[PDB]
Amino acid sequence: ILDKIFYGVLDQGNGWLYVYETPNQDATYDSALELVGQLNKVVDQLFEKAS
Amino acid sequence: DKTENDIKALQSIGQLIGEVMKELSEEKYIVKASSGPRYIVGVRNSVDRSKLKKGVRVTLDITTLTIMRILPRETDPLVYNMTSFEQGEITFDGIGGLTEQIRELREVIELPLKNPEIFQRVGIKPPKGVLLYGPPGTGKTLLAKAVAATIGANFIFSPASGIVDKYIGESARIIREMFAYAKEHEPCIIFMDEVDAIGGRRFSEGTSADREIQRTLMELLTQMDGFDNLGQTKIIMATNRPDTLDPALLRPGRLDRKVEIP
Amino acid sequence: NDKVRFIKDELRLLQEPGSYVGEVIKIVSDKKVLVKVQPEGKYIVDVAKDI
Amino acid sequence: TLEPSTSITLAERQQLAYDLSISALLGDKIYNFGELLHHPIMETIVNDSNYDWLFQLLNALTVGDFDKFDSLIKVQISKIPILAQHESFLRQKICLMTLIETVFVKNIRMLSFEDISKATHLPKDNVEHLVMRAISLGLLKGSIDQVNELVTISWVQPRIISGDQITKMKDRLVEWNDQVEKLGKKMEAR
Amino acid sequence: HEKVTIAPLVLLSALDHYERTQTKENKRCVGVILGDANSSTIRVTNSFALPFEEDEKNSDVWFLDHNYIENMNEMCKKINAKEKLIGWYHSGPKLRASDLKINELFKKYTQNNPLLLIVDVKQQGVGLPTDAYVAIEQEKTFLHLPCTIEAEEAEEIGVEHLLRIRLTNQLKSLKGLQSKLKDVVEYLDKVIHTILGKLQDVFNLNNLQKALTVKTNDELMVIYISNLVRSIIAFDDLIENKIQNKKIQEQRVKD
Amino acid sequence: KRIQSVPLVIGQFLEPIDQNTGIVSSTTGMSYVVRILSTLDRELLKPSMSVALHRHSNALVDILPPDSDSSISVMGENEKPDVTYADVGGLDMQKQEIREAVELPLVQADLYEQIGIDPPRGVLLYGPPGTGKTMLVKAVANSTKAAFIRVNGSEFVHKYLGEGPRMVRDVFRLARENAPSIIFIDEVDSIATKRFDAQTGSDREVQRILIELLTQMDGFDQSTNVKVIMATNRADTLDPALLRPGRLDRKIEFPSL
Amino acid sequence: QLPYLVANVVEVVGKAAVVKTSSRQTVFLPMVGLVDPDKLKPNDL
Amino acid sequence: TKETVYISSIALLKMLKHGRAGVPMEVMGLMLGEFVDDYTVNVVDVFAMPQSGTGVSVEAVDDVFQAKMMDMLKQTGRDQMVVGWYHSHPGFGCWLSSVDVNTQKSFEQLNSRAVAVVVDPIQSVKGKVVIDAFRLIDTGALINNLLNKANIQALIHGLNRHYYSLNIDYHKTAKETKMLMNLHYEEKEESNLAATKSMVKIAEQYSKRIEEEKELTEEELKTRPKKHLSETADETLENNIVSVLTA
Amino acid sequence: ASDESLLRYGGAFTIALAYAGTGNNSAVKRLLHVAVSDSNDDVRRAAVIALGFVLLRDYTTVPRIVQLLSKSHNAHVRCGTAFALGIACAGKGLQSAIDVLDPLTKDPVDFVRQAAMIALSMILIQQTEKLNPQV
Repeated sequence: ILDKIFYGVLDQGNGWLYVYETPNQDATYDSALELVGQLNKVVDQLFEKAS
Repeated sequence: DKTENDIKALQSIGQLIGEVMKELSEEKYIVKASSGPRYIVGVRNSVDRSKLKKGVRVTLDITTLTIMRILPRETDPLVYNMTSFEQGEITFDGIGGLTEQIRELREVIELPLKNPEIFQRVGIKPPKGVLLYGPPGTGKTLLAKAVAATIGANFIFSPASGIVDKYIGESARIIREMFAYAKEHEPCIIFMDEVDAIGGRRFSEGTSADREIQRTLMELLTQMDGFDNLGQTKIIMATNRPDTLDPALLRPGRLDRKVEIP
Repeated sequence: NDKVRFIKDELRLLQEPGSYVGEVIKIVSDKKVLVKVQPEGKYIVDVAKDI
Repeated sequence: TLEPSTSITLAERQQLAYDLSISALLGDKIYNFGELLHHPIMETIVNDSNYDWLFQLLNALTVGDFDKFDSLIKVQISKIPILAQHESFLRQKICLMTLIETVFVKNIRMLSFEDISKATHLPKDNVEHLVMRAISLGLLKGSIDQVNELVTISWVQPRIISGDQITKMKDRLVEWNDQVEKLGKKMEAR
Repeated sequence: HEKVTIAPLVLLSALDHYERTQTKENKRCVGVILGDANSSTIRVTNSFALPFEEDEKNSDVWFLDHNYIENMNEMCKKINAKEKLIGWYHSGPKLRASDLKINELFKKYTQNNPLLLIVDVKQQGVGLPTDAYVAIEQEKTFLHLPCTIEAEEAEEIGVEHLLRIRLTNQLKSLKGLQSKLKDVVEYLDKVIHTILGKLQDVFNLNNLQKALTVKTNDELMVIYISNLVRSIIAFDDLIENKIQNKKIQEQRVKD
Repeated sequence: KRIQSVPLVIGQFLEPIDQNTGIVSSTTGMSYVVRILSTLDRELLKPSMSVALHRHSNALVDILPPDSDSSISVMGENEKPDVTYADVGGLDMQKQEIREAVELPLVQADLYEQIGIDPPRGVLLYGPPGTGKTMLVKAVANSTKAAFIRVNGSEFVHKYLGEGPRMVRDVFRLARENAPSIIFIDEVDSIATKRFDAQTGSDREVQRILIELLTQMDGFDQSTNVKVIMATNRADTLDPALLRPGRLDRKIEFPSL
Repeated sequence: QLPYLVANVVEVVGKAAVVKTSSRQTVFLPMVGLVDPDKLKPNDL
Repeated sequence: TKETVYISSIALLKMLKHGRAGVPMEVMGLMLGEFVDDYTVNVVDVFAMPQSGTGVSVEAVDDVFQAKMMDMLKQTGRDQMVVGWYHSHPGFGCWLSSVDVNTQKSFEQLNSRAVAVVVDPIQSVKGKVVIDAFRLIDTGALINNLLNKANIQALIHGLNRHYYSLNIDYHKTAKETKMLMNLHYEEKEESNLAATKSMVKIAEQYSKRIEEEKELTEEELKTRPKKHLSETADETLENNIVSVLTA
Repeated sequence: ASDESLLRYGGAFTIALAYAGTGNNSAVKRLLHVAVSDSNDDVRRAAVIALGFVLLRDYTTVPRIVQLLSKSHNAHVRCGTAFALGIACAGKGLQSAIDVLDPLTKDPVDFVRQAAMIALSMILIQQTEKLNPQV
């Protein structure tokens, strides 16, 4: 679980093995990550020009 | 009705073939038309895209120069630069009294071709290439045909000089065609008539035309060295003298079996 | 307005058979020049008045 | 391909009408009598050999009485042995059609398991087995959940006769049209 | 099977032909088409006007020749081999009683079944001009066939030299439903499934797009963020323009 | 857009002359001075690159990934070649020799440069092939997980003016792009055993191919992430430009003993 | 009538046939009996 | 004066259809229509001559063919008289073949208002048709109509005939024009289908504009290009307007 | 409403002539509107020619209305503005008319040179060296 080989978690108190990975929310996460990076770049470039 | 069909056929036009050099994209290809130059082409009506691959022959429009249909690729059977004789025209048992040579030739050729399984179990490869050396005029030639007859192998007779075209890559193309067709039409004997012209040593260390000889010779060594392995395609080299064979060939692993005519 | 006009000029240019490269062999003092073109054979051509 | 070109013979039309009547009781797949009201069983093909049975069948299909099955034709010829497998298949056919028109004017693939039992008039295990066969036969699909008690299978089957097909179509038309007109109006305005 | 490709020359000929022979409303113009049709794709590659007349006594009494057909296909062949006749032509007035009845005569000198192209080649209608039909009896039973255009490489380039959204589709949709209702009322009256049934429940839930909206929304943020970077970019370019103006002013003051 | 579309001829850009104007040699033999696009003139414009040409337009239609072909048969690319340490044990000296010469700059260019020794850029291998030597070459390529580009070096030998120079140019470019990579020259002795004493005439066509190989070889590989490995049937002498430092710097022997 | 195009062949869905012209160009024609089998033999114009 | 040549939609197209298929190694043929001259000349229609093995000369006008074709056209309303002749040829700016002029000259003893028009399909595959129309000069017309013209005056007293270029124009009716642009039903119904399948593919189309932007920003850095970026910004705006419209 | 080119060209002259003398806003709006929104090469040139007749009395205003149009795309338009000024500013010697006509005189497009030359001359008739240095 702790390096995410297993698609689930231990729900202790029930003492049963249950899924947490309802597949990957974050599957377009990296594309977003670049997108942020571009925007920051831009904001910095504009500021130079401005002053 | 038939003569009327000849005018109808005359308005039912043909179109030229070229071969795909490489596919850039599904919208951009490099194709070499057979009229000579290279062109960037796209596609047109009436294609399959699942018979597309690199190195297949395609059909291109006369006036649009785009892929109208996709063809198989074809060896082309020839009698000019590779004359092919399925079986041989003379028997192996009937030429007995040439016995010694017959037996050596059976044991290198017949047994792996019929039964790969035995060579495979031991874990030493099937034999590579065989040389017949000593007189061509004693009935060497008869023996080569004769071995082909019993296996039912495809006999591929090669004129070594004919492998010497003076154009870009025609000479690469022939070696390639000869091998590809051997694999399809395997078992096969590839018989190289007097090897000095595709497997010299150099005239005097100098060059006039003895670089065409080197261009040829590297291609044979490459197929051998390669990932492709000789065992259901057998190559047999023939020359009167071993004193104008290249040292490469004389080294084991490009010829390993050397039969002498006794 | 400039952008349309720019594009039109560009289009006139994009209609061409190209220029051949050649080597000036020698100039004749009557306003011919002898050129070996690499595209073709050898030609006598009329010296330009732009050079 | 017999009737519209004539060439007919009283012997031939006697076999065909009676033969159709026995075969129509003896097996089906579509529905057990609606198709025989757009399906000549005695519309001047011939009226002999007691074609009362066709009308008897529709009354029998609705009630679902055993007494009615014997009194549909005559005892032995009602049974076949054909009807012994047949009654369950025939049974589901009456239930399926009756609900299909009635439950929601739109036609949606939502049925109560309970109201399929109540309407078909069979016990709780039995209907479980009958439905189990019925999904196998197709004209259905989309995946009924046998827990949630949701008969949630997709709408796709043919709809019977030109009668309440037409009533149902009018209601559905006013609605399909109204929906389109709203979208159009809003777009138009801005 | 069928999949019909139709020359723009076919449409444009039929147009020009109707006016040039002075054909009024209440006279038909009938034609022939030929090409290649023994294939899955029916290729209409040429066509020709046919002499046609209709009588005063009843206008479903009419004259079509066959001899203008006998020797004209054997002149079609002689420019382009493979442009024999398989069927036929109509400009309207459309869907008459004897618009069935050219079929049995055109069965005499076709090689499959007469293909019936009715086309509104006055171009007066709204939407499609092509009322294409496979000519089958059983009466004017008339299963329609959907497909116009596909033409030659040379023709399409020439076409463009001659010539040089959600709502429009929705309005069409509204008109069909509205027509469909009107028909259903009429049809009950005269008389005294599945397609309609998928056309109501399915759309009840921009309507369809609702259910999809959940998935759309996530990507919809993303593509919005992309437009925002572009707005910043326009501001950046803007600042340079302000400086350019600012420079000019500054130089004019030094001078 | 539509005016500049397929069908197309292939050319190569030789150099930009001035603004909006470039010289191309097309592959046919006809050389054109053409325009480049204004949006291809800046920030996508290389001094020599492979191009898409129109056959009426005489304008820069498209810029191509460099791999434009020749009327000689195409060379072989083998990602992960299948000979991978077959023969070993008792090749102790030749295995060690290869290992420090060929593998290390491909995995790390940067350590050689930091020491400040020159990385091997080209290596010459001499002694027989197909008897223990080839096996190692292939294995190194596979273990470094670089593309094996098997390049037929007796196949320049085309009999025409220059198809052959165009092809070498495409291959060195494409190697630096698809780094890490091995260009493996089968029999370099074909296109570079010439004039040492006014013997081995008839080698005028390979002289252009030779100049082209040297300009590409020495001018790249400055940090080394792309290796050239030279191969000779036993040994052959070469023309002096290869052999000097900056190119074939390691000269590796297969033991007699 | 000459001037006409000859072809020197050295070659011995439906069936495809390759012709080699002496302009050293390979061309597609069908061998479905629109083009007869007896109009091909190697070594021949 | 001299002619201005209005070619009809069906005439232009027929000229291209026949010429392409008849290739260089030529087919020949006739133009049909009429005009009332000095500013109005109309080409209504055209038909093909059937390929003859002596290239495209006066010998290739099959008079039986033309006669039978003219009569059959007549019976379907479409027959008119020859206003000239057209063909297909190697293409020349001084006359497309030698044969077309030598054919034209025989015609010219009969007519005195017959043109030679040819379109050349070699240069009509750059996506812009190359089409020419030329006629020879006539005396007593092109000097009476268009110091004065010394040049053209010594030219006409001299050669008597020489090539001159005729203008390319078109004429078409409104009926054609309306009912092309509902073909170019397929377009409206095709438009719905296209919107639906676009939203399907958007997963990839998303990712590439993400890349385009990363290049874009990096570019602006290096400079400090601007033009691209603006064009690059505009395009991205257009695509989102489309993405939103879909859904 | 006639869809003939000749007739749409002819329509533009009809406003110029009808509304001549003292200018009328409605008349200028319609002509400028055809000039901008019609793409037909005769039609745009005639609707610019037409502004000069409306505007004969108020001739000061014609260099501003036609300022833009003189540097605007398509030579027929540029031709039309030469005429506009030529007719409207004739005899007055408006300094602003001449400044607009200068670029157009050495314009590549031959009939643009032509019409500007005709135009310059009508404004500057019987105006001399010294009075105007430029002539």
